[PDB]
Amino acid sequence: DQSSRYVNLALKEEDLIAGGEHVLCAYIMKPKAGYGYVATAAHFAAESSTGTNVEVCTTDDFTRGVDALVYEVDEARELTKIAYPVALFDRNITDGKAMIASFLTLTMGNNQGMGDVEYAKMHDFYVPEAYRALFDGPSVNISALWKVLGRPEVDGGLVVGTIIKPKLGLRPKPFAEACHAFWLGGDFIKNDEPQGNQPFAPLRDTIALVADAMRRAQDETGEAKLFSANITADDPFEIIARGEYVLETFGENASHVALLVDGYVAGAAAITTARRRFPDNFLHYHRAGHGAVTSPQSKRGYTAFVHCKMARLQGASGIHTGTMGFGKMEGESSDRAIAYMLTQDEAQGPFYRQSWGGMKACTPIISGGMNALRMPGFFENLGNANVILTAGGGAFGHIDGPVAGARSLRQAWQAWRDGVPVLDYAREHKELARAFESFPGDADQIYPGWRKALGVEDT
Amino acid sequence: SDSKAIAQVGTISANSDETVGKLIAEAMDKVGKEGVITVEDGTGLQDELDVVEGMQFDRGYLSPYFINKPETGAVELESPFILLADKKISNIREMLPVLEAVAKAGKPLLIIAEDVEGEALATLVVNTMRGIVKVAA
Amino acid sequence: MNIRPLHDRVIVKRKEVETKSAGGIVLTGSAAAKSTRGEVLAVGNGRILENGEVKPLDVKVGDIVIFNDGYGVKSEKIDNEEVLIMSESDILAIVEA
Amino acid sequence: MNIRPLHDRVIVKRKEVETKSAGGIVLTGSAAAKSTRGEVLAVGNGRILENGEVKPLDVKVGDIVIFNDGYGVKSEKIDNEEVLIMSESDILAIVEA
Amino acid sequence: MNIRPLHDRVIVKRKEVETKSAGGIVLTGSAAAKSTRGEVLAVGNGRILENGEVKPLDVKVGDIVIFNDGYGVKSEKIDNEEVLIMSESDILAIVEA
Repeated sequence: DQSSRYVNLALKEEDLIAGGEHVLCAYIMKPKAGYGYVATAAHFAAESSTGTNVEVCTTDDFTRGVDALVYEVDEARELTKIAYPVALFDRNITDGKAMIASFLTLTMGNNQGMGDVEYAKMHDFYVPEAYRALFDGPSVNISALWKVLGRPEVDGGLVVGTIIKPKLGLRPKPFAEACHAFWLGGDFIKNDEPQGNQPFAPLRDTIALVADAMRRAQDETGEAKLFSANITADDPFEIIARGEYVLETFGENASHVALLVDGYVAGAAAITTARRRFPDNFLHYHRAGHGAVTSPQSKRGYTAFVHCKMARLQGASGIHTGTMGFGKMEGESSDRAIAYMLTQDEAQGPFYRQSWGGMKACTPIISGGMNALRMPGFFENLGNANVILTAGGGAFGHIDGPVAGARSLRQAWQAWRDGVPVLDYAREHKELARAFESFPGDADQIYPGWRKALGVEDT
Repeated sequence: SDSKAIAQVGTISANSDETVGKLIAEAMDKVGKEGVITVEDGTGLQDELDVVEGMQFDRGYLSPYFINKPETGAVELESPFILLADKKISNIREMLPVLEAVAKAGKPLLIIAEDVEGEALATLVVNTMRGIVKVAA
Repeated sequence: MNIRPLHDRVIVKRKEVETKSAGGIVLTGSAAAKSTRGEVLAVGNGRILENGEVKPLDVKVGDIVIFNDGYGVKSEKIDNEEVLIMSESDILAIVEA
Repeated sequence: MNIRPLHDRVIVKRKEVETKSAGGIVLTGSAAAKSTRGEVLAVGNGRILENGEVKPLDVKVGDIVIFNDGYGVKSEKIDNEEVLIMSESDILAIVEA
Repeated sequence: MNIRPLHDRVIVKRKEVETKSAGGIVLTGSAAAKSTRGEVLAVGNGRILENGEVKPLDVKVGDIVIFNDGYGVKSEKIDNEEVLIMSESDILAIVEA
């Protein structure tokens, strides 16, 4: 609460950014009607730090060091830019890197319990150039997934994954078999957001059965694959139990494990917990209930830009970003722009220009899904592919469904990275021949005349 | 070694209850020297002894439609063949020659397998319901 | 209504699908199988190519044939029946005898 | 059933698979290997292209051949046997003796 | 066995691989190199295109040739030796004399 001292527009963005004095968050914030905007933005900064509610004391009144401050505010453009003391984000004991539970607590969570903020969508932020290397940070990410997959640590591109067909009600071993089938296809999978310990398919049997399915699928394909276990729980120690179990369950492939956290329903405590004991494993942020915040049905909480840019901060090795081809506008929360922001360590956001030395990359995770042929178009717009797919029939309406199409759209990048695009690897890889054959909805126009060079009779 | 002497050491260790002495002396006889005895909480006021003979294990029918004795709520097959698949069953492709051969023999079949997926299970359900082959999985 | 395929087109109907007598015995469930076999319903005037005279296609109405049921094969609703439209090349073989 | 391929088409059946005598001695397990060799069952009347006369195909029934087992080759069920159907261009060479 | 490649096809065997005398002296390790040079074992009857007469292929048995050891060549097992099959267009030149 309070606006006094919390208005500090005299703070220079240069020393805050380049001097690294503060974490700097740009909010598109609108108050409720009749509230003073600058007071609301400053009052929102108090919720974004110390709280300071009714009264603060230390046996002798006052408290004045913890405050995150507004440093640019402008009512008519709905802009609220808040600068956060680096002391707000207390260092995790596992690595000395700041607990992202604080950051969410101070941006899109307990601080959003402020009611006279109608919404405060953060469109961008900055994190101090040096101390950034001591943000929670994704000690595993796409780059380490590349390493366990045997890809080069630079531009190992698309780690292909799916939302298992037909989504809910698929029992653990049919689900594991759908994972096996998919892993006769591609590379990566998650549990669904209800597929925790919920009785239709609990985690332990599913992850045991899914892990077997992964080893079977690996043995039957000669290439490594990955699963994201839904560790999301109401008890952080049950989350740890799910995380430990999946690592112990995959065992010789424990480094293959991903940790699906439905971070919005799980909270950043669950995210921070799933990053803690599991630094050598892929924290998969997922977006249960996100219609309350990121979707256009709401203006509150995160934009998809900061949603995933903070997934970098989270040490969420990846995050459900939305859909890879993003409409209307770019830079402003485009998944394509996010894929830069997460996978290239030098990028411009809609309010801040930032580097990402020392803290490492983050992985965009794609729902809905481009076909295997449109994705080299996204790759050509992204100039890389360093993302994860996690989609259904949009990418996996292949003639082999989730299977061969999921190999195909990995190799679709590899051809793009060779500067040949996907045409060449569809000549090389049968799954991509079947993918041009499966996706004429884009295939016959996004990458020209495959039909004569690719395949034989009727492709 | 005699039943009476064992019933005493039972009674004494039970703190002087003849009922357990008799009960344990009975159990030791019926299960044989290699048999195994266990104890668990009952429900009625009386103690009770359940003896299981042959082989038993804690797995049921994979579908209710296999119930061929709905008055009992149970499955029974007589003179069945037994197929032991150390695998998933996923496709009837896998089953066709076996089911034909069992269909050739006309005897019912029990399937004990790692799992029987919906496609195979549904196909067995149709063929068992329509009486082409008696099958349980 | 009769229909005239306008050269190289052939009109057919598929035989029965998922024949319920696999191996002659087991009443198979659905497996998304589709028969590659059909009956020739209409045949085009011939082949227009090479500026030669329009030579006829070798199949005739009432032929039973094996055809590649690929995406290039279209299908249409006529008299509420389903029918299939294809080139001669899409037919693989004739079911003789 | 006998079948007549409708020009340029050729039909074969595959030889034995995963012959259990690697080096003539060791009984191989499965390695997902498949034989590229088969016996010619029927041959089309000839080649229709270029306005020329329908010249015959060079293989004949009872030939044993090496073929490119690529996506152009389709497969079909006849007499409950499997059979394979291909262009002449998918046959690579003829195996004598 | 003898084999006749069926028009435009040519059969070759590769020359020796990874000659152990780099600069004639240094024994190269395995360096993924494969000889573009092989000896022609059999040559097809000719080329059938364009309705001309079947002119023969320009290579003959016992020619030693540089070939594109690329995606076009295919390979088969015969008399337990390996051999390669390619179009004439795979062969880039005859190293003569």
